[PDB]
Amino acid sequence: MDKFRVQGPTRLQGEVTISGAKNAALPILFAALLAEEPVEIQNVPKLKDIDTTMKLLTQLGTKVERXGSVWIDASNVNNFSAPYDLVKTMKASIWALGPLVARFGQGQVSLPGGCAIGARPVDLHIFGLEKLGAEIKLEEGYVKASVNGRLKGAHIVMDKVSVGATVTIMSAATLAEGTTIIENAAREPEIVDTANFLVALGAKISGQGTDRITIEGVERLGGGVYRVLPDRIETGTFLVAAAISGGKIVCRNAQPDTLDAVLAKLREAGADIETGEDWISLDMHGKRPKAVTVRTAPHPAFPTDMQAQFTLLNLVAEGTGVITETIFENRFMHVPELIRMGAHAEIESNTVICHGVEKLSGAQVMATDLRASASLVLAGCIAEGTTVVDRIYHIDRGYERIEDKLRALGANIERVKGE
Repeated sequence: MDKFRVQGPTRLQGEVTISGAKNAALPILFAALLAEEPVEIQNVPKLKDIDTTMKLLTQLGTKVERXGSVWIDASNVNNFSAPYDLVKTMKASIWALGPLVARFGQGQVSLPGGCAIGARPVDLHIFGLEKLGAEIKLEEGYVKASVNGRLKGAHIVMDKVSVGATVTIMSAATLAEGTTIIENAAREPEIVDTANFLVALGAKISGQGTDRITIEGVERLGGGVYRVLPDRIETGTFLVAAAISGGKIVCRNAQPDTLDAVLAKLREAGADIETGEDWISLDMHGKRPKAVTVRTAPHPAFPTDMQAQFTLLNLVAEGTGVITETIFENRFMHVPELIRMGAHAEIESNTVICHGVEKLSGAQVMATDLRASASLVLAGCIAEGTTVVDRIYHIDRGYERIEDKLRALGANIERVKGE
């Protein structure tokens, strides 16, 4: 089982090129199921999920290939079924649903173990599709979707903000007859990205980024070239990497505007931040971060995906800072790990009271959450001694060559195979 053996402390500084957001690449990849013409999705990170999606797309009759881009030709999609073996490791698979039913009047996606599709009293995906006119069936380990003719625009009010379902409904509504208005729409930069992708295909979408998305269905989507937006969480991870190490870092291929809350938080922590059109610079001026108050909340508020990183920040910051989760109330597995590294924290309800210490200590740590895991690698970078982060395949899944990235930042990191 791969592990990251990090030797600290090392100042993390220099430059990093931010990869495209898997979180945007994914829905865009599925959205490409709508395209009748070739589509080139640029800036797609090389991550397992992308491969799994490619494999899934191909299974559907999609002609797929990749490098920095993923080339998609969904012109001939003929199979409307995402099979078990193809979706088993990837929840994102539900994304094949809306496009399939929207474009082909039918679609189905396997529901492997752990798959909570349809488990909610109101499954947003199902709900939105249903609102669009699709008949949703939960049968034979499958979520099945069918619509006689085309989907119909609908005024859809999402009972909860759902990135996943927002993508599904927005995507599907692009081919629906009429106007679809999604209320309480997820505001994630990834939603905006997917919508913009769609628009590039000829879809009519407005409001992306706001709580209200309005899609004017079109008969067909063509193709085009679309560049996946920068990974805001990777960016944030890198910014934090410098913030917690007295470093100066320039994030290339970044999109500052997806990170308002995070950058503001960083300034609070004492970071000297500058931003350009495609870059973010973070300079600690060799300074230890100042403890900050963090409260995760739906985008554009502080992202829970940055939560562990900021916990780490607080953990080596000056002063006591509180990390509060309003999204994943128990998303604190990194804490006991960090405590083994000398961090001082109390997990109280949905919060972590962080007592910043000057220096962490290497330890053998493991967090299954990718952010927590990356946070641990970061901690190892700044910790005294050797830190072994176990199960880093988690990181591998959500970060494109974080090892290479960190190394280029000055980290003493080594991928250790097995033991």
